[PDB]
Amino acid sequence: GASKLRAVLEKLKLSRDDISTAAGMVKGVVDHLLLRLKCDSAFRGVGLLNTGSYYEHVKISAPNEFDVMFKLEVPRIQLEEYSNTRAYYFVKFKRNPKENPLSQFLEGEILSASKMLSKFRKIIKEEINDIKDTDVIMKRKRGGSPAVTLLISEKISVDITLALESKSSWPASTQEGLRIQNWLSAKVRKQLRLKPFYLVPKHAQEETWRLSFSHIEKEILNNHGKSKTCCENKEEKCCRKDCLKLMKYLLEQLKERFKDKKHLDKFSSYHVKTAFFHVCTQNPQDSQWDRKDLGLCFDNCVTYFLQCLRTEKLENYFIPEFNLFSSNLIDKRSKEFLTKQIEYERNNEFPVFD
Ligand SMILES: Cn1nc(-c2ccc(F)cc2)cc1C(=O)O
Ligand SMILES: [Zn+2]
Repeated sequence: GASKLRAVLEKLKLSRDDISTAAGMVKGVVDHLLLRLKCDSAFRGVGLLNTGSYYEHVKISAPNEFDVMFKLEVPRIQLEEYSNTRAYYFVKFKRNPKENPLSQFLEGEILSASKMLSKFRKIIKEEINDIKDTDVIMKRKRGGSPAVTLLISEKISVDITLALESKSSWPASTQEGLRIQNWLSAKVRKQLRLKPFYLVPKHAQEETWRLSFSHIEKEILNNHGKSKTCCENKEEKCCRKDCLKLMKYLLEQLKERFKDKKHLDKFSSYHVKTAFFHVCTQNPQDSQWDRKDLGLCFDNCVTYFLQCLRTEKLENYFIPEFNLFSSNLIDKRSKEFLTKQIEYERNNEFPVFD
């Protein structure tokens, strides 16, 4: 029951905690990019999102794949929702010193993502060659975010996303989102909602940006209990983080198994992570997440995610009217394929964790 799950969580811990020079190679490459980008008119205010975090792993089993975010403070930003999408926006400016650092990317009153990504990719291309230390090659694929993919030596890949940062109130599409009031409290919601938000270049091909709150997600996960003391007693933690890891590895393993088929290509840890936050709101009490009940708690997540694929509904945790499971985003057959693969996993004591 929880035996296989515990063994899985223990191997994942050991693979994550093991000694590697990977993060060292990555830190040096990034610090180098940042110092080059800073002596440029457009990117003088560029910085790492979380200062101290380079080893940010989206994949729970990939210790050689890194995900880094470079944020750029955009003061006096004006947002205009694109085509009732709730999550995609045009970036405009209120403007007084109109010859602003980003004026070079303006296509009318509109901030071009394409023009900003071009300049950014170019400066990064210029710094990659100038490196005499390690073997770094700039892999380019169709995608606004991650803007860049670097490959340091073998297996060490780094995804770089450029993100605009806004320190203004969150867009109206978020007003009913982050329903943590009965779990984390109403005062925690007000405090997180006073924090900045990020816009990443992304299409739903227009010059649009997608809202990003992964820094709020990171804060929640490190202070996730109804009680302020949750997991401070290491002998009696809750199994919240474990259930999330297991949901991520389940999907990772199913994607690896069916990589030749194209059916699971559109699913990502983001879908499984969002579903897990919806189960947190559903089950707000720390007693609903006992370390002893790992198996049952994991089943609660599996069943809820399964309900989501079947009903074709998975709301974005921050933007309630953004449906991650819409038929225009992911077609029914792909969803039915995932439901079938997950149902087989549950009914065969998750063979993907063998
Ligand atoms: C599949 N997906 N959707 C998002 C998303 C992010 C912000 C939004 F407002 C809406 C959607 C991120 C991912 C991912 O990481 O795959
Ligand atoms: Zn806890």
